[PDB]
Amino acid sequence: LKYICAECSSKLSLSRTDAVRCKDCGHRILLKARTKRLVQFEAR
Amino acid sequence: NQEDSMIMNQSSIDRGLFRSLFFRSYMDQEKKYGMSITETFEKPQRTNTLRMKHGTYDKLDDDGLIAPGVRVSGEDVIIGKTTPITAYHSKRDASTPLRSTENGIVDQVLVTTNQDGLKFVKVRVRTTKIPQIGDKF
Amino acid sequence: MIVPVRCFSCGKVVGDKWESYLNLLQEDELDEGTALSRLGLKRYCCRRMILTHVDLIEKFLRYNP
Amino acid sequence: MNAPDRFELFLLGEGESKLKIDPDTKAPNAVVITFEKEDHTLGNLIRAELLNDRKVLFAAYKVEHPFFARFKLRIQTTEGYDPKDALKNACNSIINKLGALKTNFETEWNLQTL
Amino acid sequence: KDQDDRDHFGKKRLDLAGPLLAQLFKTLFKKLTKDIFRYMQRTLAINAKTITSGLKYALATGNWGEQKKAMSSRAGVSQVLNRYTYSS
Amino acid sequence: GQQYSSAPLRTVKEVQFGLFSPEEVRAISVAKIRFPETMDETQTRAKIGGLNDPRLGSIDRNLKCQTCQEGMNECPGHFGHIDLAKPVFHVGFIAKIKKVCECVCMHCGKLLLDEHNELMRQALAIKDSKKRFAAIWTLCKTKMVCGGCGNTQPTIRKDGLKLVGSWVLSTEEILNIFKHISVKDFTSLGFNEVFSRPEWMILTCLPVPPPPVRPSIEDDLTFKLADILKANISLETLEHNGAPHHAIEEAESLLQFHVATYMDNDIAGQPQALQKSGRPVKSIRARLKGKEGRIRGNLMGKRVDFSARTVISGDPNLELDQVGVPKSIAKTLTYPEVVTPYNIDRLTQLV
Amino acid sequence: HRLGLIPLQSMDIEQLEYSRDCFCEDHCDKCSVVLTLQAFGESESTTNVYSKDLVIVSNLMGRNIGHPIIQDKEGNGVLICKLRKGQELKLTCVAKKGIAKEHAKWGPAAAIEFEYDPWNKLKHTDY
Amino acid sequence: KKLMAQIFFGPTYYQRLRHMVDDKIHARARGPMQVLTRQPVEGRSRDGGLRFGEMERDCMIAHGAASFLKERLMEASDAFRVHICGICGLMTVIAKLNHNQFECKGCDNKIDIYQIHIPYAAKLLFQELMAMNITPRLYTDR
Amino acid sequence: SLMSCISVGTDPMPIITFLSEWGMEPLEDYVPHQSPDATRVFVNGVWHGVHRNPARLMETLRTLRRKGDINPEVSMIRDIREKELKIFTDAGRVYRPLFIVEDDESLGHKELKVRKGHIAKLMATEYQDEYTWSSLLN
Amino acid sequence: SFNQFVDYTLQDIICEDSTLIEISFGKIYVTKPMVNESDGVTHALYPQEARLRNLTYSSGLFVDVKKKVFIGRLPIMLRSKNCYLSEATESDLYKLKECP
Amino acid sequence: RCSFEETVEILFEAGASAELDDCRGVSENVILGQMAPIGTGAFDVMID
Amino acid sequence: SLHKMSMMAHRVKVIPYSTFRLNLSVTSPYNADFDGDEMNLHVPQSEETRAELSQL
RNA sequence: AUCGAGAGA
DNA sequence: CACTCTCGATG
Ligand SMILES: [Mg+2]
Ligand SMILES: [Mg+2]
Ligand SMILES: [Zn+2]
Ligand SMILES: [Zn+2]
Ligand SMILES: [Zn+2]
Ligand SMILES: [Zn+2]
Ligand SMILES: [Zn+2]
Ligand SMILES: [Zn+2]
Repeated sequence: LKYICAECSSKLSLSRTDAVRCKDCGHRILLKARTKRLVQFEAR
Repeated sequence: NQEDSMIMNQSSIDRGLFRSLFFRSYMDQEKKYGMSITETFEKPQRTNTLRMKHGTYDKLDDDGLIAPGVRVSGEDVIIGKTTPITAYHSKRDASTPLRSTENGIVDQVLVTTNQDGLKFVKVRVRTTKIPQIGDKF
Repeated sequence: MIVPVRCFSCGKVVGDKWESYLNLLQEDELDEGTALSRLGLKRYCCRRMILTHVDLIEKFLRYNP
Repeated sequence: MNAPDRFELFLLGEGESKLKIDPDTKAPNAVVITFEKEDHTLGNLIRAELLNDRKVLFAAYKVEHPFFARFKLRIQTTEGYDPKDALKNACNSIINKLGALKTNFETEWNLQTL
Repeated sequence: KDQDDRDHFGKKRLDLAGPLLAQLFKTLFKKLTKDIFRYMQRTLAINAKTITSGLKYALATGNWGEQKKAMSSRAGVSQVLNRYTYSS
Repeated sequence: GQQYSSAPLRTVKEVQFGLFSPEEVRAISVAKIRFPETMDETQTRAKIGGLNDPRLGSIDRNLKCQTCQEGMNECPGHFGHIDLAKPVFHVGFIAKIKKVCECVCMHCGKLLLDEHNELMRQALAIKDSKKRFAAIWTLCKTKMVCGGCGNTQPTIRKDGLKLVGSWVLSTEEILNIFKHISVKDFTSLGFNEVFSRPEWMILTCLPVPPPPVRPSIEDDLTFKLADILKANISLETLEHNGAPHHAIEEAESLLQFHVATYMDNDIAGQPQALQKSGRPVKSIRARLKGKEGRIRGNLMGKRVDFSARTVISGDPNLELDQVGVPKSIAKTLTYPEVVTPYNIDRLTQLV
Repeated sequence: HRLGLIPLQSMDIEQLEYSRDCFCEDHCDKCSVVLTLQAFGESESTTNVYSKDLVIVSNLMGRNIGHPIIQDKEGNGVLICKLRKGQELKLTCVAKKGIAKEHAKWGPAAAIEFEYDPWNKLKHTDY
Repeated sequence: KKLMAQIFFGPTYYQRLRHMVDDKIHARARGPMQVLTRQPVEGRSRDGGLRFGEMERDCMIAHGAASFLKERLMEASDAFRVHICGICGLMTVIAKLNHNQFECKGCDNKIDIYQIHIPYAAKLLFQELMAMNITPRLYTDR
Repeated sequence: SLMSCISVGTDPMPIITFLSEWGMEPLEDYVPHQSPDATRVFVNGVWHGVHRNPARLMETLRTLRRKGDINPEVSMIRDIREKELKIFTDAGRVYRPLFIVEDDESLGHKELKVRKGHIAKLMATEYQDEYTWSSLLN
Repeated sequence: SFNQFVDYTLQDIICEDSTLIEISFGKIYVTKPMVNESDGVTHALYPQEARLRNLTYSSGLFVDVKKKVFIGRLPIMLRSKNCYLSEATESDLYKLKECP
Repeated sequence: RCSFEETVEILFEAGASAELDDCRGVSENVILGQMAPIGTGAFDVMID
Repeated sequence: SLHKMSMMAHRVKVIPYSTFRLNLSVTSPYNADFDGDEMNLHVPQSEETRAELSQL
């Protein structure tokens, strides 16, 4: 799947057997991207 | 509202009186051994992994992690990890279940290598708690 | 966080009056009481609702993520 | 977590009827009617309107527990006067007064500015 | 002149991060120089993990004085920072 | 439940306390404990014929357990035994033994004062064992010379885990002494015929507690027994092979130490016998000492099923003898109701 | 939550229907009003997201309904959120007919002043 | 209708504390036991039981409710069935069930055997005392 | 408490040297019978000898601390009736700030050393953001 | 307290107590908080990254030895002299994802 | 007596003196998990 | 549980929300307010024991 | 599960 | 000598 770096606006798509680090950055803090399947909210 | 108890206006509660965000972080890590034995993060199938959890794994991705945004509740599996110890059932389950009493939404998943080069993960789940009968003020 | 959309107690809309309140404080150089009065916040629950609010989101926006 | 749905305050449950008319065993010619999915709004009004009927000996409503949206209404009328007729007359009286109130408010609203 | 007041705050001291880390580091560094003495008499190869893992241990467990349970500092000298509220 | 047994169900009426005679100890045992190795033997997930025998109780969720089978849930615990190279002292009796040595002179094995004395006739008249022993001990420890055998009875004092003499007493010597006190003298100071004898206080061979007492997730008791067996094999090795004068004694004191601390770890002796993780180790004594102990923590009170706990609140519309129970709790907690013609319909609907 | 509290035009609400009563799946045009919200931080300064930015998507078919009330002087309405520089808010809102007894967000009225017998001539109050 | 007494009414700064019911509420009906004592585990998160402590026991004694006390201490916790030798009265019995072979090496007992119901913690205590060179001999007759 | 602090610790040696070079008789050269009214001086629990005319010494020390020449965290206790002078440079001592009251006011009486001008400078520093707490201490 | 420990006490602990028979310990050098990764690349460690990656916010000690050398890592108190955040402005703290 | 304060030593001297426990004590039937001779269990129920 | 009135048999009334609800006049023997106090509930598992509860 | 720490009545 | 939740480092 795809991930996103922490301290820069990037969009990594490196799956397994890759992980760290980032593309044109150097830091190893990677967050996972939001799901495609939309979640509803009872606006209450 | 007797004996140090209070009555709270439900209408104001609806408008957001004393509402709160509650975040919770779960932390997991892939273990390492001398003979290059390593645990892996994945979504295990019931035919290839021992023990397993009673909860479902259907919310896990290929990397054995939930995508932030997905609603989780009950004993759902948040982190999917296996540990190996031909032959059927070659893996032991080491997956992490969402808190049995708690529920909420996966707020943010963090994947990072350790100082010893160990791929470890912190999953943060968010839950909005609304003031209820029995809440301490 | 951000200015509450409606007053908890009675239900009067107050989420549209925050910027107007700030302007009434800095532009016309009014005091909080008169500013809250001109915004039609007579009941002290709404008066509180705006006066008591802390706009923390303005600090939240200081982060890049 | 254990909180009931909100619509359970006004939406009738499975099998729950609006009114449950039961014969009162205490005093003769008395009745206790269980109003479901209603509160003080209807109870106090109907009870107060039942005290206007001079052929009504007793009339009292109570909400046995604030958790559940329901109230009991006990009515005792004079002999030769069915209590259901007292409830009906009370309701119709209410409706008429509210119709007149609405009409008057409307004619009073048309004569206003700003 | 009457008895001395043993509850007098003026005759008491508060050891902060400084003195505590000082005692701990004196211990760990003496252990280190002892180990280095041993490596020296065995004959640059200095085990730095002693001070590191020592300090880390005492700061992590709250048990001041490396790994010896005979310590009376088991009352948790270092604690997890309470961050429920700013005032907290 | 469990399973049908041909044995009649009876209720415990009496509890006869006593000591474990080495004869009965080895007769009761079902497995000799020679090897100090725990389970694995040369890369093998099994059990060596030393410690943790399958005879003591299988531990791998099997269907077999020492011929009798019955899995590992039905099977209680089958004790073993280990023979010591030389006899040692039981810590909890260190005082008592030290008193018995002061009630009877050495070599021979007879009481100091008899019916010939005036005060001894009054001391032995007490029927209560504890009071009798307490009364005789005070009126017998002052005697130096002595049935004949007029040997000058030495002044015995306590030192660590051994006993001295003033005119060092070996454990074997005290065994030989208590072996010759005979029956008639036992009744005179509390002890029983076939239940508890002074010749059984000292530990010739000690029983080995089954795996259900020391489970594996290894337990501290397993490590301590491994230490005892280690000191035992060490002592035997120093005895059979080269046997120096001032070397085997240290091994004897070591075995004595480990056996003493295996039961009681909180003694006046400063060596608390730590472990590999720096832990002071959990003795059998500490397991029983409340309030977290076995008695006050698992017998006088214990966690139970069909229980609930929650934040309480007042309710003006509940009766005095009522209790508001949350729906979730009501769903959780259950009651076993037998199907009767009276309630078969209701129970059917509930199901 | 903030979106839920937003006041919408409920003039012709009596010819709209409850979703629970409507014979459709989930919601439709006869029972609900769908309105979108697409906001994105453009300027270097803070980009405010108001209730005016809500855009009706469903078919109102004549009924005066769904339109978010703007009593604001500048014509903005309720301040829903604030975006930075690269922050984005993309969402869809389904508004349904409701009772304030179910949730206070469906409250058409604010405070109702109520007073009888100003001189306490009835003595309903012991001062 | 008006209220007779007038009410002290006004703004006051209140705070919400960390203790909320849904984080406290706990109920267990037959759950996971421990391994050593075979008693209900400790903790709400581990679906554990609640300690029927000494003082609660004292209360039930004061009430006179004996059967309830026994039920709390057996069926609702660790109820275990053990075999006792008719001679020495220890848990030396090797009960080969399904063959009815109740052996006992040491006294040669096969026909004079007994069966009792005690807590598993009691069995543990007795075993530990036996491992401490003490014989808690259990006789079933006066 | 909000303003309480802890002594970090400092070198007592220069204070010792100062004392000896300001009329403190060495303890090894002390004869009690020929000087009974001699105030004995202590430093960190150590008796470094006695000192006649202790008032001048105390005013000098206090002036040095208030100037900054002696570290402000160093405590100086003058016990008159007990005729002792205890100086502590010990670390871990919990202290707190206090307004200094002096009677050097000619056209007045005993007043606070700090004046409204100082406060004006402080609030000037507050509004601008050069006159801080350290300047109050110095 | 911590600043007192670093700027003075440490040197006293190393110099005034240790000498072997020879190797005499000289000055002590305390770096800025850094991490030696498994990658091998040693780099600057900021507090947020330390808390996120379960690392230890510590600096290295280097002593001059006679007849230089790393002797271990000292945990650094935040907002201390050797801490990056002490010299940091508000905007810096915001960029460093540290709350001002 | 072992269910209070001095626990283990009481059992020690009990085993050393070979004491007989009547098991008609409350805590003793509490340990044995049997219906103690308490109130409800202060008698027997038979059939006639 | 200081005295016998700390453990008393109550009649169950299943109610919504997540709190053990009790009558005010039962506060005194339990010694309990409602400022965060928690209570325990034990369910009998046979007829004779629930008889013990209901009758004693 | 074994030891310390915070806190709830 | 006098019931809970919890956290967090340890074998
Ligand atoms: Mg109270
Ligand atoms: Mg309370
Ligand atoms: Zn990057
Ligand atoms: Zn208001
Ligand atoms: Zn078996
Ligand atoms: Zn003799
Ligand atoms: Zn529809
Ligand atoms: Zn037998």
